[PDB]
Amino acid sequence: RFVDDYLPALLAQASQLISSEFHEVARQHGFSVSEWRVMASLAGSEPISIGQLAQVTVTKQPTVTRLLDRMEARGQVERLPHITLVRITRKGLKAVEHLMELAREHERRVLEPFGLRRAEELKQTLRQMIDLHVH
Amino acid sequence: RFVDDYLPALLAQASQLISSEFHEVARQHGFSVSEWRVMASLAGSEPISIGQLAQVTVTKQPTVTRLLDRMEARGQVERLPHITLVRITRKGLKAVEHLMELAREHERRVLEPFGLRRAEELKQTLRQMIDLHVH
Repeated sequence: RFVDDYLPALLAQASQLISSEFHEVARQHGFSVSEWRVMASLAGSEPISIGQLAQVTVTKQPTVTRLLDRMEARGQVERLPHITLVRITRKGLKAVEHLMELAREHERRVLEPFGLRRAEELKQTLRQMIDLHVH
Repeated sequence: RFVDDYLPALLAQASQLISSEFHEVARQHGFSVSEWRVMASLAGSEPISIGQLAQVTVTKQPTVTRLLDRMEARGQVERLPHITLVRITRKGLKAVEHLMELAREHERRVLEPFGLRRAEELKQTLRQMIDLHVH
């Protein structure tokens, strides 16, 4: 069966299933998926471009700009001139800190059956693939 | 930086980047993304339920049903009673065979820098994660 071992389908299914688990927690804590992805991607980071944010949040850039309009209105992020850069504010960081701890706990549960060796191998392969395929 | 090693973000980015590469080929060959995912998921398979198809194609079930309405109108798939089952027709298989070969070639290019050992480890870990997290 073609799809059983086809890499793009395997990545798409694993990503959907694991993300959907944590997105439920995010909503129970008052976050939309896109709001969570933006705040998680900006936490602890220097200001990054809107295009970089769109890539790491796997969201199209026009959608991201519209998201940032409302999140900046709420004081959770700030856009700045360098190309537009964007950063999380202290308000946004404090809003998402607890959720980030829950996200780390969920990740630890997802990876514990695989062991540290296989978990680190997976993360390294994924990071290498991203860095090879990003534009 | 939280997101740099956060598994759901790594899976989401790797999946988006690799899928987007092949989706371009699919469209240049006259397929929409959803049409390609359905035909690729049914190729060489026994009839599966609509819910199973929705899971493997990472598409919501109502969207899948509407997709199958039009694909069945075009004679590319067939729905059957067991719960509704669905299968690819000979017409659909012949329509997608060449694209499937191109998909295998693209996958081989994506995985060749990693070597057979790391490629097989990645596919095994992804398959295990899917089977643990599917509902």
